[PDB]
Amino acid sequence: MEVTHKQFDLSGFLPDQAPDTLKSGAISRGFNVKPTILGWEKSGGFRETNTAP
Amino acid sequence: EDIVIGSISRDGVPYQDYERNKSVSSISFDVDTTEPFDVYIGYKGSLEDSVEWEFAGTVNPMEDKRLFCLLTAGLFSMRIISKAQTFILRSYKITYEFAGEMWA
Amino acid sequence: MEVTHKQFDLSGFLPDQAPDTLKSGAISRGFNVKPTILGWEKSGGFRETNTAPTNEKDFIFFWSPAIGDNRWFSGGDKTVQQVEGNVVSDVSRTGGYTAAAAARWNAVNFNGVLLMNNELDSPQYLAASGKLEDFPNLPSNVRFRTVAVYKNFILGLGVNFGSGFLDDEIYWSHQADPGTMPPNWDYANAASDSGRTPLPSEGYCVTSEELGSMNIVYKSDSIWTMQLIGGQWIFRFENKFPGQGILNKKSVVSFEGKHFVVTQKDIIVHDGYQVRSVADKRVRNFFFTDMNSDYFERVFVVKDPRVAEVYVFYPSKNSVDGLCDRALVWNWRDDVWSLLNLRPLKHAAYGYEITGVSITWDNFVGGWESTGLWQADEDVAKYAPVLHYSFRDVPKLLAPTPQALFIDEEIEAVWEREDIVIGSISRDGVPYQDYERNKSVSSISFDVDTTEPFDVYIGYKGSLEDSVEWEFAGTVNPMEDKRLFCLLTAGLFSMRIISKAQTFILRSYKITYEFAGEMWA
Amino acid sequence: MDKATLVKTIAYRMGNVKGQDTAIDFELALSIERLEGQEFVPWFLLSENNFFEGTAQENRIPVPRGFIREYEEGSLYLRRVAGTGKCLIKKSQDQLLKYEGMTGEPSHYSLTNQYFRIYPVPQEDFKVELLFYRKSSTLNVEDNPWYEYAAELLVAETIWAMLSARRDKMADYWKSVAADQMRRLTILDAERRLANQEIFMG
Amino acid sequence: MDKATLVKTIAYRMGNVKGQDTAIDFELALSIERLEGQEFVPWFLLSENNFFEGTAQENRIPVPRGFIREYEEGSLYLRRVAGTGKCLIKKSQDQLLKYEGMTGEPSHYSLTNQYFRIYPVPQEDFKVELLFYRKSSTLNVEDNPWYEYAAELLVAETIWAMLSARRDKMADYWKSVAADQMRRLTILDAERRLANQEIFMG
Repeated sequence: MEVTHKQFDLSGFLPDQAPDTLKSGAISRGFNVKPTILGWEKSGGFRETNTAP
Repeated sequence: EDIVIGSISRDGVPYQDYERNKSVSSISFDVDTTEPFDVYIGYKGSLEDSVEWEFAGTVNPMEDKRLFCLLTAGLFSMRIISKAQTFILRSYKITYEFAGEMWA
Repeated sequence: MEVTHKQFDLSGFLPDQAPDTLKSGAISRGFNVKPTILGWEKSGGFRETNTAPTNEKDFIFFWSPAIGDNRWFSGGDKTVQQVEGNVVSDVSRTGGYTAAAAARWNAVNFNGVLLMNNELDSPQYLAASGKLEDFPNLPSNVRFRTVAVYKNFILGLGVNFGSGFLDDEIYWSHQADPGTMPPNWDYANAASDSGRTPLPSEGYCVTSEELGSMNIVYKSDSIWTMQLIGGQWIFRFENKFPGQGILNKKSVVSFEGKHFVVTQKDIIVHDGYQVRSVADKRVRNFFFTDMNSDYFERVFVVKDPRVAEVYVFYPSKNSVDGLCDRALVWNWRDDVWSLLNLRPLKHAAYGYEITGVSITWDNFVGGWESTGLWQADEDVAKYAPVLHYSFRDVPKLLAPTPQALFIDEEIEAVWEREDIVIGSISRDGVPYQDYERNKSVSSISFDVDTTEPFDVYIGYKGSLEDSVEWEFAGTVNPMEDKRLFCLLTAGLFSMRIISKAQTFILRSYKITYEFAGEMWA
Repeated sequence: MDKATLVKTIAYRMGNVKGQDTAIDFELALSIERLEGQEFVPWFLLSENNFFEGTAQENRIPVPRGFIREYEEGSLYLRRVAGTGKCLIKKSQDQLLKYEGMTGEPSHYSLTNQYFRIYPVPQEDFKVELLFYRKSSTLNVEDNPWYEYAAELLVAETIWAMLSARRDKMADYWKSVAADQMRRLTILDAERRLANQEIFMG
Repeated sequence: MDKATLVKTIAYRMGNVKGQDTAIDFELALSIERLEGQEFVPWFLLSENNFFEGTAQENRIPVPRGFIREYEEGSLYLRRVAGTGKCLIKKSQDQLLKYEGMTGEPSHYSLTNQYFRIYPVPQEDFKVELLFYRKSSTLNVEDNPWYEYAAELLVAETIWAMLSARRDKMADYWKSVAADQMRRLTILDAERRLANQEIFMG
């Protein structure tokens, strides 16, 4: 009576498909979170560089 | 927005039954980080109906891995938001029970 | 004792197969409902576009002399017109064009110059004068059927001047100057490069030699090839497929990277080296046998670049004007077919319309502020070759629109599966139907994403040898309920679905039943 | 029940069948007779008193048309010219051989198979009246009482029949249904006979 | 109840019905009839007092309409013109044949099959008093009693019938529900009949 689902089959950002039939780990709506091999990752953060126009 | 949840067949992967309405039991998340993340829960009457939202308090993974809530809807929605240095999602498990059928 | 069936395995419009053995989601009889990835969809609804010919619209076409310009020509008896700005007409040839020509002209594209040819009149071209005029050195005696284009070589056609209309072709051009036909055309004289060739064959070469980057090929009733690599006499007459012949002039092959070919016999796809029928066991029979066209011509096909679909407008037996009123739709991206029903229509083409109010503006002011360069509008759709349909019974044209409404009235939709695979479900997930066991219905429930209601009709039949009989059930709004109750028992199970709705989204369905006897009659 | 709601009920419960109406009819009729042949007999089948006229010098008496059985509490009665009579008594044929060749009013009645018998031979014309259970058809009653009474039994049993011919599993479900109804019916019958009588040991 | 709440309850319980209300009505009525035919008689089926007058020399009296079974601690009563009365006794036809020809006040009777017979035969017209159990279709009170008391049996049985028609498993479950309810009502009948009686031998 329980389901365990995982996020390392490496599906992409998939909003166009019929969202209910999406396989395990598929994303309906995303916000700048990076899908990677180990799992979902944060791809963000910025250093201040020395250039100045 | 919705999860493949329901009967699990001969194959390891499950297949979801729309006809059977279902009740939540609990949620547990696999995470490598230590920073907390907030969780929001969505519910919907029928597939023809739209989606509606509810919020649940976050939990720091260091001490606990599970959260308890009670609800029942047509399809199951969870919304995850995180203001954290690093987010590492691995897997999750959902406990439930078949306790009726589809009405509306 | 229940079967759930779904409609996203992406089967096509499949009327020719043994309808009882059709897989899950297959359609027996269709009414202009689009099979898509998510499920059955409505492909209908039309916006009213700004073009207006104010005359008979037989052939319509889109071209541009420069970027930002949109021009259209409407041709009829004695008459060809213009659609630009706010004035029409006055482009046709000097005299009355020819004796009551109708659905018998032709249009081709070569560089930027627009070319028109008709069966009953000599070919006239449009120039800076704004009046269609005959070719410069082409003698007056000539009269022509069809014209075509090729690499820097205008008039790849196949009909002589007169008394010899049967089987011809002439390299009317030389190495042409882009924007004007060659200063001379002489074939017999050896001034440069031109000539006349028989191309022997039993059949009559009818229309353009089609397309293809490497070379162009076409047929009289067996396919022929042209390739200009040689130098002695350029081009090399050659043939490819004896068997395949084509039935109609406007039954044209597509401009897609692959060639979409319609024949007398079958519907075949090829690109020169390998051939295959697009749908042999699925679509071939119904397309031809829906009616003996009995007006073979006026059957035309266009493309839809935006979504991977192609439409073949074909007459209905019920139709008597000879107008198609119906169209065959196939998806080239994925091998799925669909069928549509529409109002009576004469001809169709694709293009763009940019119209808006212009010379009546309020402030007579000086040229230091921005016009905005005719700002706003379908600037997005300028890349979109939206189709334009010359509907028989309207002065103004229209274009397709997602909301399934014609102008203010709404267009119908019908979904029919004559019999369902219902019965024992074996080891495999998919079920197999048992004819021997007669069965009783329990209930029906439908998976739909929309909110608008749809009506449902139920069919019953005694034996497979017997025919089908019909019954109607009241619709249900999906918002409050998903199920309907009815009691019945027959040999095979039929449901008929009809919808007058803005949008229809069919996903799947489940049927509850019970084995309660065996087959009697 | 009007002999028409029965067929409608049969169609409805059987699964909304349509074109078997002739079959339904044949069967319902086949059924009432079968149940009638059964060993139990309900309470609406006793005929009104019927009498028979007997000619002299003859002992055997023909059985009434479609007879089933006599009445437990009623007996043959002879009505003389004066209007009064006497109750005749029955015995096995063997015990009644003794009165052979004797003279008088009748006294003993025996069943035989199809013929009653009177061994004290009535030398003159005579008549007796009886109370007997009779086949449904024979009874005058404008309409079939079986239609009115326990129509459910009837509905069930016919449904079984067609279903048996249809080799479907639920034939039994209906059969069992008939039985409950049949048992109940016997209870009604037995319950009614003794409704307001008081017994004494003499 | 008000015959509407019952219908909507039937629709809700068996799976949120919308349009089978016509079949609901047809099959529901049938239920009341079926139950009435069954061996049991609940108290609220009891009819009110009845009277009848029979002419001279006519010992045959037809059964009252809608009759099922008489009231046990009730009995046939003879009412005379002087206001004086008496209660006639019940015996089997056989015991009572003897009186054939005794004139005077009526004294006895038999159920027979469909007609009452009084062997003490008066020579004038005469009035009778009677009590019995009658079908709800034939009682003179405005409302059908069954809906008011024992609605549940009525809810269940129609559903059991409705559900059994479509060949659905839960038929056994609903039939068991109905059986439990019937046993309950049978207990309740005795709860009232012997509610506060006091008894002593003689």
